[PDB]
Amino acid sequence: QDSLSSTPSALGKLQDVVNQNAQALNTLVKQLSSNFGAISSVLNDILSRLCPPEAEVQIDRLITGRLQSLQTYVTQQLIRAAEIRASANLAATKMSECVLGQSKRVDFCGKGYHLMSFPQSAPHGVVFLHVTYVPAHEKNFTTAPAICHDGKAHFPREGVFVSNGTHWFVTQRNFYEPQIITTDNTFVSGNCDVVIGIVNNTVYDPLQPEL
Amino acid sequence: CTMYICGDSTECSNLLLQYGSFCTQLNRALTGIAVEQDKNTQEVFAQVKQIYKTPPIKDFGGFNFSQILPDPSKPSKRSPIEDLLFNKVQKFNGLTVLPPLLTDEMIAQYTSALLAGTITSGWTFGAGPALQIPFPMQMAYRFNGIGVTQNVLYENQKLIANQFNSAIGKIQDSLSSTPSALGKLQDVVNQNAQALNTLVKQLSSNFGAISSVLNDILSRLCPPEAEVQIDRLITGRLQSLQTYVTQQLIRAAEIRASANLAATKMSECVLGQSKRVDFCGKGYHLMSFPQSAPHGVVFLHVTYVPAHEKNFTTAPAI
Amino acid sequence: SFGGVSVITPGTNTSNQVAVLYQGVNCTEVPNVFQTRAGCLIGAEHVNNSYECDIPIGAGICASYQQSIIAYTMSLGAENSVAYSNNSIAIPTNFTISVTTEILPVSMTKTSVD
Ligand SMILES: *[C@@H]1O[C@H](CO)[C@@H](O)[C@H](O)[C@H]1NC(C)=O
Ligand SMILES: *[C@@H]1O[C@H](CO)[C@@H](O)[C@H](O)[C@H]1NC(C)=O
Ligand SMILES: *[C@@H]1O[C@H](CO)[C@@H](O)[C@H](O)[C@H]1NC(C)=O
Ligand SMILES: *[C@@H]1O[C@H](CO)[C@@H](O)[C@H](O)[C@H]1NC(C)=O
Ligand SMILES: *[C@@H]1O[C@H](CO)[C@@H](O)[C@H](O)[C@H]1NC(C)=O
Ligand SMILES: *[C@@H]1O[C@H](CO)[C@@H](O)[C@H](O)[C@H]1NC(C)=O
Ligand SMILES: *[C@@H]1O[C@H](CO)[C@@H](O)[C@H](O)[C@H]1NC(C)=O
Ligand SMILES: *[C@@H]1O[C@H](CO)[C@@H](O)[C@H](O)[C@H]1NC(C)=O
Ligand SMILES: *[C@@H]1O[C@H](CO)[C@@H](O)[C@H](O)[C@H]1NC(C)=O
Ligand SMILES: *[C@@H]1O[C@H](CO)[C@@H](O)[C@H](O)[C@H]1NC(C)=O
Repeated sequence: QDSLSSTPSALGKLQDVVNQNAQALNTLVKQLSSNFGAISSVLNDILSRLCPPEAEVQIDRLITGRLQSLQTYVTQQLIRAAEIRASANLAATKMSECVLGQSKRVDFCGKGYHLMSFPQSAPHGVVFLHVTYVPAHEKNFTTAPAICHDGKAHFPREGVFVSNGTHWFVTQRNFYEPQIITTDNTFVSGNCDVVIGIVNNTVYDPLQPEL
Repeated sequence: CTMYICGDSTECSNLLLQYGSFCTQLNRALTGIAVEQDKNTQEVFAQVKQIYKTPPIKDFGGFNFSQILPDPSKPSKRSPIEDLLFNKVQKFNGLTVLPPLLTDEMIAQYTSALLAGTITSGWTFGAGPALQIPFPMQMAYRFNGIGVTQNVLYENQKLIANQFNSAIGKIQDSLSSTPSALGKLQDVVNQNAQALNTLVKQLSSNFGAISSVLNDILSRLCPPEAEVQIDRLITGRLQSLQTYVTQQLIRAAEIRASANLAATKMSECVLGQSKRVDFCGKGYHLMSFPQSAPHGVVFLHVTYVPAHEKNFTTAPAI
Repeated sequence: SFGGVSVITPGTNTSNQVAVLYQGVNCTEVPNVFQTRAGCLIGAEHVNNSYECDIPIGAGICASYQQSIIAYTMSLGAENSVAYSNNSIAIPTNFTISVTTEILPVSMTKTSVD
């Protein structure tokens, strides 16, 4: 709200459409002031001064020019319309994929990891407010592809192995939340001889003290 | 517009004024196209917050990126592949060419930053701060992204790195041996050249006049009969220019759509791993790498393709 | 020799100072003079610094009002050497919720001409 209230250029994308259409119409009207080789741009001047054999020649010149001016206008409107249509098609897609759902498409619904979006109406257009999750305050950790325990190679089920310099933990990938490495948050595959960079650490079995 | 139609003839210039704003409209239309061309490039390549660099020591667990990374021994600082791509792909009448805002060096620099970001930090630099991760671990993440367990990557790391390195090498060999490979970019160059040459050749047209040469008319005839002959050349030359501009607007729209698609692929294939089928190559998408090319972009898509299937008996439940 | 003349300006709501670009020519043929690949730029001070592009000139050159008009090679962004190693990972300990705006055209004024 504060940004829009303090930035005159914020809505240039919509203003340009208004301006381009206004400049096309004003250009078209101004062409009515053109002689196109005729004695006068004013059709009534021709009709009031000359009789039919010489007026028709002067009128033909105005018709030729005015027809050409209108054909130019319409062609430009068709090209401009096609561009607007594509913009509308994109807006409709964003409404479906950003507003009516959560998108995994990168940078389709704002910068960062998309959470949700809200539409707002605007003159001849739509404004989307994209809400994203942006990671912050990162820290450096030592990592490993796998943990070696009892001759078995262990991999994270849902996260990544990290060391704080002395102790190994497993954490979810996008948010630091270290947990003790156990049989419940890892899985086993093969022996420790194959994986490059495997490290030695204890893997805790929660049932061990129970039985 | 005026120079094309009249050259330096004041007599023609004065006659051209009776037609109103047509020349202003045409100049405006071409200006709009030129601006869009710089916008197109920016939308595709300038998708990075910072200029990232790869580490001095290229140890990525067996994965070799030397063919896509910049070769510092060359002053252009292009990669081996980019250097190959670049090797493979009027004025006197008021027709001019304006330089791009971004130079080829600048485009290569953007491409390098995108590659460096991907190699050192995966998809994180496209969402927030660039977060470092070992490349093999990044690849393990991408295996999970296609429904393959991470231990499959780690247990076959040597094989996978070898298959990758060979596949990249084939790209270099393929381009080096296929003249038609870059037709999509060459066609744009050709179509634009054929439009400009056509426009210039129309200056040789009489359009019903005694001569195509405006000076011949002015030197031989006096004002009452010259104006009729000049009007014929103006009518034809104006029509020729209007045809040119209309075609450029239509062609520009097609290029814009292509640029829009390229920008989407940069975001969804390079700055992330896509689940959209056949959007980032054939097979299950792992990752992609951009390379710059004359008036375009080349994407190298890396995919996982299942092999050596066997028949088993199955059941819905036990 | 012939070509376009372009005037580079800040808004008139900021300054009445301008610079002039003579497109496609040498500075020696024109009659703070800088020869760009876009042509001869007169009225702007060339500097060896780099900034984000303000008013584009061409071929990597941009101009801005800094008071006087200056010309410079545009910066592509700040450099960042990522601390890559074979056993180092960076993990976020926090996050921010961000809201951004996207504006799209949907329709034109519906006109009709008799
Ligand atoms: C990570 O460590 C590197 C040194 O290896 C240092 O330059 C960088 O700033 C550290 N990053 C963080 C978030 O602490
Ligand atoms: C690592 O975490 C453990 C358990 O919280 C703690 O006792 C140890 O001091 C930490 N090591 C370092 C270097 O912070
Ligand atoms: C990581 O690199 C160091 C050298 O800097 C090497 O000694 C070590 O064995 C490597 N470890 C892995 C898993 O690549
Ligand atoms: C991990 O433990 C095994 C078994 O004691 C030992 O043979 C191996 O050398 C250890 N690895 C390292 C890096 O210490
Ligand atoms: C990467 O590949 C190139 C081309 O085959 C080779 O010359 C280079 O030595 C390789 N780099 C490493 C570190 O193996
Ligand atoms: C699967 O079995 C069919 C016969 O039922 C055979 O034709 C087919 O080639 C086998 N496919 C594979 C991969 O062995
Ligand atoms: C023009 O300048 C005034 C200050 O003198 C400022 O308040 C106003 O916002 C400016 N207008 C624009 C469009 O920048
Ligand atoms: C005109 O500029 C070019 C560089 O763009 C230079 O090589 C040439 O010598 C200049 N001509 C004169 C007369 O200075
Ligand atoms: C810019 O640097 C060049 C040398 O590369 C020097 O000759 C020139 O005087 C410098 N100009 C300014 C304004 O610093
Ligand atoms: C996360 O950042 C916010 C400020 O944006 C701060 O107030 C909060 O205490 C931080 N949370 C943690 C756990 O550091």
